[PDB]
Amino acid sequence: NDFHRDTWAEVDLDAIYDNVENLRRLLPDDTHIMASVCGNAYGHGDVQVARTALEAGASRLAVAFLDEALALREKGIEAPILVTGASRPADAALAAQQRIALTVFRSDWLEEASALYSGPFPIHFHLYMDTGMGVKDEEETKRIVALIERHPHFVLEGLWTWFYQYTRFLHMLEWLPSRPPLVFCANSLRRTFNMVQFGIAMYGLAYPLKEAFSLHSRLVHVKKLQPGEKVSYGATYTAQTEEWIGTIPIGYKDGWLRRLQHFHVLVDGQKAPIVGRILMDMCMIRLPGPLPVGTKVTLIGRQGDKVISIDDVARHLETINYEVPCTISYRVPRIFFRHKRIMEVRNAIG
Amino acid sequence: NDFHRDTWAEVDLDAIYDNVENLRRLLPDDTHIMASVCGNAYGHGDVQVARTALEAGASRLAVAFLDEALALREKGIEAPILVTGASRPADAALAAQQRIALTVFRSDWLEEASALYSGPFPIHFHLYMDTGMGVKDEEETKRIVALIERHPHFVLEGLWTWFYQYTRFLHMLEWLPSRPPLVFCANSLRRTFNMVQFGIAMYGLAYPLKEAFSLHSRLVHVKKLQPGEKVSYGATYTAQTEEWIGTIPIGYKDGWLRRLQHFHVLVDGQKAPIVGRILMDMCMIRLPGPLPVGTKVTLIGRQGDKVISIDDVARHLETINYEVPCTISYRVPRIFFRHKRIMEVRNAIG
Repeated sequence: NDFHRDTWAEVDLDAIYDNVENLRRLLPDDTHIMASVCGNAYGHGDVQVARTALEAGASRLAVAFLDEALALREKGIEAPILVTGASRPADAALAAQQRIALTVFRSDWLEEASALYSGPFPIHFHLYMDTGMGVKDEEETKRIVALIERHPHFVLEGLWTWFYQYTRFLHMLEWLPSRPPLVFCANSLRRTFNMVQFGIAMYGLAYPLKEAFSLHSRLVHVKKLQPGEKVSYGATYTAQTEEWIGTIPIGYKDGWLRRLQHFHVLVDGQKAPIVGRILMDMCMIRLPGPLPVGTKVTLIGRQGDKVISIDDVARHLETINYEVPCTISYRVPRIFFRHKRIMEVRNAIG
Repeated sequence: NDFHRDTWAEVDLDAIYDNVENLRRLLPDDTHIMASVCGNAYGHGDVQVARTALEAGASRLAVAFLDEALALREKGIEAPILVTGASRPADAALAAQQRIALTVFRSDWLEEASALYSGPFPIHFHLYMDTGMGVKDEEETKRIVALIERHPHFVLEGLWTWFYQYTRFLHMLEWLPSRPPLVFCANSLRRTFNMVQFGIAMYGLAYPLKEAFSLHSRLVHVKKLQPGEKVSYGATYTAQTEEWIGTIPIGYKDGWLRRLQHFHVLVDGQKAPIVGRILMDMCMIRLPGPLPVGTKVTLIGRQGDKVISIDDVARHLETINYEVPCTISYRVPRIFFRHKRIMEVRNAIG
C-alpha cells in the first residue's frame, strides 16, 4: 500500500465501470457480457478490474491460462471463469474443483482428460471451433460430444470461435445434438450468439470509450548543460545549446523500453523529448526550461491541454496498443481510483 | 511451486555461484564484491540470486530503489544493501530502521533529510560523485561532510561514481577529511577502490562467464498447411508450400514481444522461425517437419548442438542484453537449479 519511488501507474476503475455499463445498456437483456482479464487485466490489475466489470454488468471472466483463473479464485472472485488458452488434461480435477471452465481444441485432449479424471466435481468445457484460417470436422465434433455425454462429470457449456467463416460456424453449430448454454465469438464482433467478448475495448482501447491507464513520474535531478557539454551513459548526448536536463526514476526494467528513447513525454504542460539512451532504472528528458525537482512527468495521460495516449506509445514503438500496458512491469505501483476518489494502492513489491 | 502452463524460465544458480567464485578468487583479499540485484535480479529472482552470490563471496548487495531493498529484507536477506538510485528524504527513517544504505546526489537532499530525521537508528550514506559527464564541486562536498558530522545518526559509508574522469575522482576523494570505509565505481571497471560492482557480468552477460537464464515452452497444437492455406490472427500468414505449424503458449504479455516475430527458436535441435504476428498469449512457429504436441521449444538456451543466447535475442530486438531477461514477465515461472538439481520453483501467480 506504500511505495518508495516517485513512479506510479494510475488505473481509473470508473472508466472500466462506465465502458461496461454503456455496453450492458446497449445489448439485449439475454446476452451475457464476458470480461477479458488475462495478463493481470492487461497490466491494470486482475482482481480490481474483474470486481468492477462484474459490478457493472459483466457476468463471466476470461483468462488465458489456468494459473490466471486460480489467482482470481484465490483473491476471492466467485464469478464464472473461462480459460481460453491451452491446458493440461491432468489439471482437469484442479479446474473442476475450482469451478473454472476449460476450452478444448482437440478431441484427443478430451480423450486424455476423460481417462485421467473420474470425479467428484463436474467440469465445464467450451469447444473452440476452427472456423477457417481448433476442432475442424464433423467426426471430431461427434467424438467430443460422445465423450462428454458418456462421462458422468463432463459438461458441454459453450461453443466459440475467432473470426463465410460465419456460415462455417453456423454449420458447425448444427453438428451438435443441441445448442450449448453459451455461444459466442472471441474477437471484438461487438446477431446471436448469447455472449459477447468485451476484450480490449473495456479498457478504452481500440461510443465513446474511456481510457483507464495512466503512467507518471517525477523529476529527481535537474541540470543546466552548456553548449558542447556531454552526458554519457552508454551512448553520448552532446548539447548543441544551453538547455535543461531532468532525470526521472523509470527505466527499461520498468517496461519503459530503450525503444522509447526519443518519444515525447509531458512535463509542465509541454512535450519534452526522452533524450540519450534509456537505462535500466533512470532516463533523461530535455526540459522545456528550468524546473524544480519533484515536477510531475506524465508518460501516458493528461497534463493541461495535452494528452498522451496508449496509442501514441504503441506508434512510437511500432506495436499494437495491447502490448503497452501489458509491458509495464509489476514493480510499478498501481493506484486505483473508484468514485473519483482513491480506492487502493497495489505495490507488488510490498 | 506448481504451475499450469507449459512455459517456464530456468535459472542456473550454479552459474551465478561459479561466476562470483572466479571473481572472488581473482580479486585481492581486502576488496569487497558488490552483487547487483536490481530489477528482481534482472529477471532471475532477487532473493535466490542474492543468497547464492553471498554464499559465493559477495558481501554486499545493490538495488535501484528502496522498495527493492525492503523486499530483500522481508524475504530474510541480512547482508548490507545499497540503494543506488533516488530516494525520498522522508524515507530516511525507514531505510535506517531496515539497515539499508542510501546514495546521495545533492547536498540539499541531505539538508532535507537532516531536518526531517532525528533517530534512533544510524543511516549510512554513500556519495555519488559527478566525475565528468551527482555532487559536482568542493563547496557542495564540504557541506555534505558538515551535515554528516553535525548529525548524531548520520554516517558517511561510501563514495562512488560511474566512469581524466579518474583523476577528477582522485581529486574529489581528497576533498573529504578522511577516506570513507568504502570507495568503488559502478560500471563494469572490473586499482583501489576497495569494492567492485559485479553487475551484469554475474549473470554471464557482457573468464569464461557462464550464462544463467533459459526460457522454454512446449508445442500445444500442430497443423499441416497446404500450399495457399492461410492463418489470420491480425496479419495473415500465407503458406507458400506444404508445411507444419506449431503453436506455443507464450505471447507478448509474457514479455515475448511482437518484435520477436521472425526470430528463430529451437525445436527438435533445429532453428525454426516465429511466423505471423506475435499475439498476447500464443505464437506460431514453422516446424522443421511434423512433430507431436509436447515437444520442447527453447527460446533461449541449448538444444543439441545449437544454442540461442540472450545476446541473440537482444540483436533481433536491437537492444542491449540487459533488457531481455528483465522483460520476461513475472507470470513466467522460474525453476531454480542448484547443485545440478532442482532447488525451487517460483510461480509469482500462486
